[PDB]
Amino acid sequence: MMAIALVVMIIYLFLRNIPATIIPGVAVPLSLIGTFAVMVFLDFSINNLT
Amino acid sequence: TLLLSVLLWVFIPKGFFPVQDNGIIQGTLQAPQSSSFANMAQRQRQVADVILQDPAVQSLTSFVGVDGTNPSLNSARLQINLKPLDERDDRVQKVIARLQTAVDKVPGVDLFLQPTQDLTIDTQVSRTQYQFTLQATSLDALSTWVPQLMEKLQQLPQLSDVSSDWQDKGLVAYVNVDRDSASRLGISMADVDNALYNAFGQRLISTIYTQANQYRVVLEHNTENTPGLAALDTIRLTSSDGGVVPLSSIAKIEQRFAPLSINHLDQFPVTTISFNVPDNYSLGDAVQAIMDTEKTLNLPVDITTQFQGSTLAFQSALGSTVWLIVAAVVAMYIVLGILYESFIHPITILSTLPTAGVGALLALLIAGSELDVIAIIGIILLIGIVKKNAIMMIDFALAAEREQGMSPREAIYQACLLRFRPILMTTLAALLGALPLMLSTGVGAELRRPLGIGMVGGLIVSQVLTLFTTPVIYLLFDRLALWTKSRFARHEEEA
Amino acid sequence: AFGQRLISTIYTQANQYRVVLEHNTENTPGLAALDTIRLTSSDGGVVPLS
Amino acid sequence: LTFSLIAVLIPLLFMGDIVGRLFREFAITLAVAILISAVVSLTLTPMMCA
Amino acid sequence: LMALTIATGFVVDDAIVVIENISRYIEKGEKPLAAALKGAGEIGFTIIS
Amino acid sequence: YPTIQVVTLYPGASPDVMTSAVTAPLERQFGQMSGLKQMSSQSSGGASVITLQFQLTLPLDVAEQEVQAAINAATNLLPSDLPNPPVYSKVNPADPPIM
Amino acid sequence: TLQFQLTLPLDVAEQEVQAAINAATNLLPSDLPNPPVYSKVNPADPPIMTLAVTSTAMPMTQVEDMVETRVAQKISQISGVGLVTLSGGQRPAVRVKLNAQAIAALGLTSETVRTAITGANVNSAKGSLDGPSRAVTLSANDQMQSAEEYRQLIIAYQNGAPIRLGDVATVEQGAENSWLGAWANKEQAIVMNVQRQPGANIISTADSIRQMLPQLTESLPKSVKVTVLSDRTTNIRASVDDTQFEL
Repeated sequence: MMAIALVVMIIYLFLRNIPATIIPGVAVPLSLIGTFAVMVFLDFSINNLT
Repeated sequence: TLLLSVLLWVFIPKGFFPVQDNGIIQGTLQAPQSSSFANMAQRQRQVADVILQDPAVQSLTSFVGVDGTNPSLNSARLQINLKPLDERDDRVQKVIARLQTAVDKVPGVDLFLQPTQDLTIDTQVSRTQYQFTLQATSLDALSTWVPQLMEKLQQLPQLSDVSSDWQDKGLVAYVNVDRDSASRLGISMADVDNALYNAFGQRLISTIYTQANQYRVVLEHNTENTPGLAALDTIRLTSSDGGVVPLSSIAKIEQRFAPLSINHLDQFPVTTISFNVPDNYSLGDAVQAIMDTEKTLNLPVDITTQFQGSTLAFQSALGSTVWLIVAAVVAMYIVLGILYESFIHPITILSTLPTAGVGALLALLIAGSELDVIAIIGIILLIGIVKKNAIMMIDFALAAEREQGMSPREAIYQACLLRFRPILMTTLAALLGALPLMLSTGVGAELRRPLGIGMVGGLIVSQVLTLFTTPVIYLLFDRLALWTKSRFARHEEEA
Repeated sequence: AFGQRLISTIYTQANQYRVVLEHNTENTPGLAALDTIRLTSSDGGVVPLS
Repeated sequence: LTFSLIAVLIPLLFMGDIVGRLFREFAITLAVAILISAVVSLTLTPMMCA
Repeated sequence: LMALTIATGFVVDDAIVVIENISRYIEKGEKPLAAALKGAGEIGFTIIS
Repeated sequence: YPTIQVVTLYPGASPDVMTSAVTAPLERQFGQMSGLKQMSSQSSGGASVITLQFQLTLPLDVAEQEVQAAINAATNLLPSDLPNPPVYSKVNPADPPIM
Repeated sequence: TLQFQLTLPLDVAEQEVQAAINAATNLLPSDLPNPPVYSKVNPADPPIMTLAVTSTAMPMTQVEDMVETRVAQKISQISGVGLVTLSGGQRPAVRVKLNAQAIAALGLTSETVRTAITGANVNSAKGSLDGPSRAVTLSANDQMQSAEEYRQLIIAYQNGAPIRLGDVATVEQGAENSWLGAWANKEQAIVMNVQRQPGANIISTADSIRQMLPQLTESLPKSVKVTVLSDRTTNIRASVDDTQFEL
């Protein structure tokens, strides 16, 4: 969460684009949370290594 | 960069897996050979009174006796626990040091703490830093030659704290029934064995059946009334004449020495030897010291050796590494040639990979971090990011060269000028991504703390070399491509 | 008597040997070896198989 | 870059032994994360930014 | 073993047919790259057939 | 890893008689079974646990079948005063407890 | 010999044969020396390579003991061995020879010597001691290994004269079954056969046992010479290299 928050803040400060600020805070959690969907067919278990 | 890559790869200390502080410590308690249940129990009670006094420890778990885990009657295994992260004040090293110097003061006791780990590969739990096995052919010969390897192998400076799980000073009582004297009263060896077993054998004979459970009936003899080995001759044995015949008239009693445990390897008697290597010597010095000792002792020709653990893991890693690197480099050459449809462009991309290795190895040597296989993976990811930004600049360089047709030097100039901002956003993203691993101070941090420093060193070294070397070396590779085109023309002309 | 019967066991340090019972046939050749076997009796004597 | 990046992980997942098995999960987890991120980048961001 | 021994001819036949088309477009004397491209285009359907 | 632990507790028996009457028969019975790469035994007073580590190619089910077959075939030679028959365990030392 | 339908997997058939052999155990005769064991071997499977061991000046019983203690197990230790069948097993054992006339003269039956021998060697639990100071384990010389102690046992009594096993019967080291044996060409020997493992390379395994062939010969006593008589890797090599040359 702090990695995403810092990324969003630095993008907003650097490129001064509010649209460029809305994209990451939703895309990155969407990709990371939605990542396991393909993992279902693999049937691996989240662990310390994961 | 290439030469220092080889030099540092040889110079950096390596590691197999790292140690972790989850909060439990497993220790083993050792007791003299003549130990019994009362003595071992009272000693456990005294230690439990001593270890619990420490503020960092919160509970004890200890079970002794004959089971599938404990090794002997006098040998006790302890499972110590600690408070979680937010309440105690010191880490695993200092807490275990305080625990070890706390019990040493206690008389008559000795306890071997080894901090337990999470991922275990060895089938046994080690006691000291290293352990190995010695294989022989017979119990008696290896038993009689056990003292030689304690009294002659202990004095090598490279080899310290020599110890083995086998102890051959155990007290055993022997009864010698006379074969000729037994035939006079009509008693056989079977009667003697049955009498001794049902006298002092804790024999289970009868069964109790209940509504739902099943209890057992056990036979035991009293020893309180008559202390000492004088309890053995009070047992009687039946006779054909009908009377009772004492064991004194048909047998004699002797005391001898037998081992408390027999351990076997490959259908031959074996010893497991564990010890500590001095930090001033490496495992190579230790194993060569074992070599000259086993050569000098003039051991029986039926004494061989076998080792396990770090040596096998490191040999397997060495066997796998060269083939892994060769196959990987071939794979990158193939895919990059597919992406660029050229011969020397992938070599231009492949030439920037080793630069990150120098930074990673320099950082890990400076950071004093163990080079576990996780560190090797981190170096691999560093090289991957380096090749990622390298491709980022080269793609636009080639696109500009093919579109504008401008000379290559101004082409790479324009490509670098239009792609510089991507370089710093990527670098900042990598720096913020590696920042948590640098300041990781929580649970499991031993498995992420060195990675941050390694990645940060790899990244800053890689960008410092990239931003100032890539364009001109790419122009030099284009000049070499022109010379190879000259070579193609020649090989088509005079060949 | 003539069964090559395996009756007793021998226990050693690592191996396990067996004890086997057999009768001699060299002294008395032919089927006349069969009637030399004795059998116990309630009266206590030996009674021939004949 | 998506195709070229997997070339690093293409050989790693095929090493055997305990180290190979325990890094197999890491390798394919990274690969699936990269592929899903690529798909999200080429699908969602063009529309949000259009 | 015997499967591979017999399949040697089957494997060589594909090289035979591609060299056949290329030799066809080489003997008459057409432009090299154009002849190879046109031959591959015209007989690519036959080989897959 | 393919590793089978079998336990045989028999009270009162001295370590040497435990080694002679318990470990030797099953050790000879287990040794002839395929897939065995190395074996080690922890024989003490009244206890006999057997450590078998197999090759990486052996599936766990087939190894359980062989250990069951061996423990059944060696039953006659075992001492007749065993309180419980010996039972196998599909437990590797790498597996930790839950709680 | 049981031949099943084509649809039965081998594992399930092994489960049924194990279950049947367990369920029929009670009805089996009670004097069986070994319980019956199943074999997952089809007649189509050929052996990998056969080894035969012979000797010149040392009795065959100790030759067989020596070979199945060190030679057979180390060779079988590596992969590539399905089942080593030591054909013609002259397994070592202890034999007792009964004189009919002598024992019949004294009026004693074979039941008496049977009871004496049964009651002689019994190695059972003897237990241990517990006390306030020291603990010990009880062990007695109730176990005899060689033949002299079996010979010295007293097995009958008759007017004061001690009647032993030696003075009325003969005992000598020999084989467990006199009807098992193997012959190698012109001399006598012991032969063992090595089966195969599915999915295993044969040439490499044969090269491995060839590599440990000399290590055992130096380890074997000087009077023992081991030899090989049959194999199939040579025909496999001939087939593959002939195919290569032809192509």
